[PDB]
Amino acid sequence: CPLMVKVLDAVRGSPAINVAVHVFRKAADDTWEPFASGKTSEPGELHGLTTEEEFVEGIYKVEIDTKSYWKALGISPFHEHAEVVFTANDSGPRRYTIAALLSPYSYSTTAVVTNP
Amino acid sequence: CPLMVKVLDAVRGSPAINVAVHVFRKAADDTWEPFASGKTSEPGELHGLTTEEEFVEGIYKVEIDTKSYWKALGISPFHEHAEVVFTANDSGPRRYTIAALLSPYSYSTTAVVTNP
Amino acid sequence: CPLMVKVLDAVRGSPAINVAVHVFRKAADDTWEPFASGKTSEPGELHGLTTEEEFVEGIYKVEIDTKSYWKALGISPFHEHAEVVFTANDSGPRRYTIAALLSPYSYSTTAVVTNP
Amino acid sequence: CPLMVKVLDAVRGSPAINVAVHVFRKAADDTWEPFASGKTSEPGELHGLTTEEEFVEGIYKVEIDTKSYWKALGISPFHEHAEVVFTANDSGPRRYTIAALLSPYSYSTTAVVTNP
Repeated sequence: CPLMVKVLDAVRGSPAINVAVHVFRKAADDTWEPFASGKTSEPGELHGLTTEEEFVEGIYKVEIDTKSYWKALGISPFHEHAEVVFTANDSGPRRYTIAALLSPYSYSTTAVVTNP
Repeated sequence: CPLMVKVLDAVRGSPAINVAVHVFRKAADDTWEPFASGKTSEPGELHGLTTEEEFVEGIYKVEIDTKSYWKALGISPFHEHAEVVFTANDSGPRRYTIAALLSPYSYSTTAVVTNP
Repeated sequence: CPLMVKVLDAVRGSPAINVAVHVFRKAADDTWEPFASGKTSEPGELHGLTTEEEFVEGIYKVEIDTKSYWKALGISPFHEHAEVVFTANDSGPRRYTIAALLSPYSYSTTAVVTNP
Repeated sequence: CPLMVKVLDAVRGSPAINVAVHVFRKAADDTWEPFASGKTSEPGELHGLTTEEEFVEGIYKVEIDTKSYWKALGISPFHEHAEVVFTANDSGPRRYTIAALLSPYSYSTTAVVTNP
């Protein structure tokens, strides 16, 4: 799986379940084109977004719908989403894990990048 | 000054100096309009972005040019920039500090929202 | 595995390998007694520290030897270690993941706690 | 003032007020001696812990009483306290700010070390 997203809730100390994730790829005309999307599972993970064939070099944006997650738990959070923007595969295929650690008024995001 | 940006470098343990920051506001046509911008100071802060009169309710995006910062230090970074997206909400008086803590392959952002 | 430790390097965007970890349990005389220890593997994880039988209720300290890790990579970091202190199992057996995200001058640590 | 402590609340997006902080210094006998302590102010800061004369090289531990803070807000926390352990090193003039960003099941700490 060349691209995986993992989301944790720092308030509950638990995986963040049912978080919507939207992935875009910058097109030739400099617009963000839809690339893939899904929702995190019970372990807070989203697998199967793409394939090694489809995940070509480019600039990608992973949008994590944090505001919807918190609202559904009764919290009015600060951020609309978390938006992770990066160049991928520009030195050959890599495996990317995009992790996010959520609080109502703060988040961190980390990339773990390995060579298959 | 209702909006301040603070940036810290987690590798050197220092304010992040000369970091470009761009602020956008979503217009009624649903595109991002340039709103304010600048470069952080020696203390890692950017003051004077806006005024109370101009900083009306709306959806804002703060774009911190992290990649250029790391490149200047010779450290290979992951992200193109850090992006902070939020709604400003009048609810009594408020001051917003958007803080960012930078590492090459990870960042955290926190909103500190206070009443003077 | 009732207790797992996971360590990531925020500078390289990689698991932190060969990080020493020492776990203590507060004894009746209020001293920290050695409980378990090990080193992280290639995926940045340390499994097999304890068993459900041995991991009784108590106050535990997980010491992560961050300074030794960074020094071996040519970085003189700020902290001696990271020290994670918590009560465990006080409402029945749980599974605990203690994660740490390392930079030379800053770290975060998160607990993910699940009910078997 | 060569040592300051700053604490932020990532759930409320605010300084963390009335947080107890204890500072210890390792003695020649290798035990932790009380050094300074206090409670954070409205701005989430604790100033006046020590002086240049007293803050000599050595190993220090800053203990932030996070559990009591969360309990006061009615939020179940994971950690007993946050612990920051470091060596102070004369290497030209220096000021140390120990920052902590708190969530119930996660915290980050950063050292910001500057020359006035």
